[PDB]
Amino acid sequence: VAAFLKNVWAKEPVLVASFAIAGLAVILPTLSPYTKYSLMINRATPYNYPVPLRDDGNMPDVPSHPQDPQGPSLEWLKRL
Amino acid sequence: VKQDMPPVGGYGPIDYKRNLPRRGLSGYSMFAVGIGALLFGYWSMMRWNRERRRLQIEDFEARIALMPLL
Ligand SMILES: CCCCCCCCCCCCCCCCCC(=O)OC[C@H](COP(=O)([O-])OCC[N+](C)(C)C)OC(=O)CCCCCCCCCCCCCCCCC
Repeated sequence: VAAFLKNVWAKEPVLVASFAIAGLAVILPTLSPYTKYSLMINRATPYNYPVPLRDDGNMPDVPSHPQDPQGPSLEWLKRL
Repeated sequence: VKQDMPPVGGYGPIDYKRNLPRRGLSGYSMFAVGIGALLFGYWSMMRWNRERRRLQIEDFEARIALMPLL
């Protein structure tokens, strides 16, 4: 496959470069470690209003104040 | 007598062949320079885009805090 690659690199290097960039752009995001970081970065953007919920008295996760430790934090993007 | 004559020693050598210099770096050098510039730009854009996302999140949470009075 080396002779064929040398031949196409000698004839038209633009096609070889374009196909190399296309293959890199295809196979690298499937091997990327920061794609899930992009997922939570997009998911953590506060576009609309975070409306509260009614209380039946049984909820261990949601807080009553924004500064309470209960609830999700955003420390991972602050450090990164 | 006096007449138009070349001198006693004659005229000097005159260059008449092609002389191209042949100059610049090797192609590996410009390829490495371009790749390094690409990597540096990618890193700087990465850092500044992350900072911009943080600032946008801060502005959005300020907007969310300001909403109920409006
Ligand atoms: C905007 C900022 C300033 C820009 C520079 C301004 C000053 C310099 C201006 C120079 C003169 C420009 C006008 C005259 C020329 C007009 C014609 C022209 O441009 O023809 C285009 C010429 C035409 O080529 P050609 O004329 O040789 O065509 C012959 C074609 N074959 C060989 C098939 C017979 O080149 C191209 O079309 C190539 C496009 C640009 C390539 C850029 C490559 C960037 C790096 C890619 C990756 C490389 C690494 C390897 C892969 C790695 C993968 C991970």
